[PDB]
Amino acid sequence: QKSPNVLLQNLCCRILGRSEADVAQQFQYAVRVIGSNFAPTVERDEFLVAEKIKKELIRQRREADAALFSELHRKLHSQGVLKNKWSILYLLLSLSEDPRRQ
Amino acid sequence: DEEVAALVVDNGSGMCKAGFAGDDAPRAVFPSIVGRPRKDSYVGDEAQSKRGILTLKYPIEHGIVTNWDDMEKIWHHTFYNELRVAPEEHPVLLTEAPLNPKANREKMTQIMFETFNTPAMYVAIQAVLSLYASGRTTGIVLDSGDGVSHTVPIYEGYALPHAILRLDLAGRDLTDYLMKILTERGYSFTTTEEREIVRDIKEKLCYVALDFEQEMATAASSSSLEKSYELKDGQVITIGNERFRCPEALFQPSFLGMEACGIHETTYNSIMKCDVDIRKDLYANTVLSGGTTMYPGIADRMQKEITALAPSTMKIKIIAPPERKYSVWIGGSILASLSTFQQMWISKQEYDESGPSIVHRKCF
Amino acid sequence: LPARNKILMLSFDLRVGGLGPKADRLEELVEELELLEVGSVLDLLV
Amino acid sequence: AAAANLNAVRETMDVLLEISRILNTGLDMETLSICVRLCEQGINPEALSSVIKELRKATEA
Amino acid sequence: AAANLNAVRETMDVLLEISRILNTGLDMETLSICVRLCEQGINPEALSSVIKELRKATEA
Repeated sequence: QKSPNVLLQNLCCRILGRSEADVAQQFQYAVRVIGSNFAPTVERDEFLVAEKIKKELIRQRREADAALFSELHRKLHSQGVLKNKWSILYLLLSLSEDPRRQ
Repeated sequence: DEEVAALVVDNGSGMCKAGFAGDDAPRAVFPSIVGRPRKDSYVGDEAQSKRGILTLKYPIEHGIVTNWDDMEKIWHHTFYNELRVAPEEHPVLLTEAPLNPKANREKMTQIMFETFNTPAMYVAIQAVLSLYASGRTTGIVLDSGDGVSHTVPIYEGYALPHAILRLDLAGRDLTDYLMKILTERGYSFTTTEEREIVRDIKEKLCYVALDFEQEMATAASSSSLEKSYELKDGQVITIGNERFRCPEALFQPSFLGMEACGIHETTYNSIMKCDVDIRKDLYANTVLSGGTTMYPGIADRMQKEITALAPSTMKIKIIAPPERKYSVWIGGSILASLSTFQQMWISKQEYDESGPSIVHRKCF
Repeated sequence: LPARNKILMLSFDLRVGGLGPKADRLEELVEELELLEVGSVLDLLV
Repeated sequence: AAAANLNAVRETMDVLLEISRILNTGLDMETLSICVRLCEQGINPEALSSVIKELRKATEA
Repeated sequence: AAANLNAVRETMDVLLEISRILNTGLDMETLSICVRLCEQGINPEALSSVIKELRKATEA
């Protein structure tokens, strides 16, 4: 399953809680958009992403986590993620939500 | 053929089919009868031509051999007269009917290793070979020859004999009932010459429809299918209704005095004795076989009835070979062709050291 | 996997290569067709 | 309309030819004609693939 | 090889911890596919949109 396309089928089939071949009509959605863009046009720098999540985290009445995140941000830096640190974590942000609706 | 030429021999009820493997069809087709004084001994054509003042013997009448001596003589006149070959220098793969007796195979193996002393041989089911020719190792093949019939299920290739459907109806009763109906209507279809004429008419001019009611009303209202034949001898009788009732006897048996299940109903009972995981697959890759598949349009009616019979879940997908006449022969041509299949046939050394009954173990 | 799934998976690759609507045209051709033949074609990539 | 059905089946076969050219599988109209006529109700495709590949490996001689 | 299994389980656990701090909603296995995909240079803005749009489609 290492090859990129194969993964999405599995990603799609669990996100969309249905059967293996049944979801293809919607599955087709991703094939076009993901294909549209592969080689990112924004340069590499984790610090900006890190600085973003503290700010986002701080204006929401949750400020200890402005450093809890920092402590975690170095824990991963200790182990090996092959320089995809900016790409993962960034993803986790853009899918964000303050627990209160506000 | 990098190795020496191989051989195939199917001893059928109405004729024997021999040939070399890989060929288009059985290289030779001869009759299954020997001629003795009633020339002293002959085979095939000479005996039937001189059958006026001589005796004929049937080595295979209803799929079950009548005499062992006649069997060896038929094989020897196929190897020596039909093809003009030396059996001691040729490997041949022989056929079998549904669930043959073990002792018959023992006698046949002793004959093939003793009377011929060839290098190697093999003997297995016939419809399984025909399915091996239909490219689909899984399916049900309904083979009715000249003296025996069976709907053979095959799942993963090794047939399930518990679901093998045995039917004692063949072309003999076909020609007989056709002659009976023709003489009842008023024609002259009783005699031996009349028997051959009625069999030829059933082979060529007879008809096969989808149902009995529609074709019956059509023939009762007018005589479209009624076609005229004036042979070289000058005899001229044309009946549209009789040609339409000749094939229907497979679905309406009480037309010819039969108390057994219908062909489509035979396959239905066969699927009924079949397993679940293989049920739809068999209903999906079933093939047509048996020389009686020479009826045009009959396969369409069989498939229609098969679609009506089972549930809606699966379908009917029936292989209707226009090579069905030699359907058995073609089968062997495929099997013996394969190089790995070369390991399947059993040799003379093991048959001599451990007897012929080892053919039960080696020829599975 | 069913026939429709093993076509799109192939289609994605071409787009990474740079072949574009030549890969959507493929999506519409398949769609227009709507048998197991494509499955044979699939096995025969080249 | 049998001639109209003939143009329609020629159209389906033309659609399959165009796809066969896009994938670049090396099949020709008459060879595609034999292969479609075979698998229509006959052999399973995953086996026909290796059969065509073996036939093309043999003609290398 | 046992040390390799402990390395991955340690880091996936740390990544799950951040995911709950941002309150993103991804469970462990969807996070597993997501990092495995983004690991090969995927433009992560494109993936984020795809995940948002299917989560909104599955609402019926």
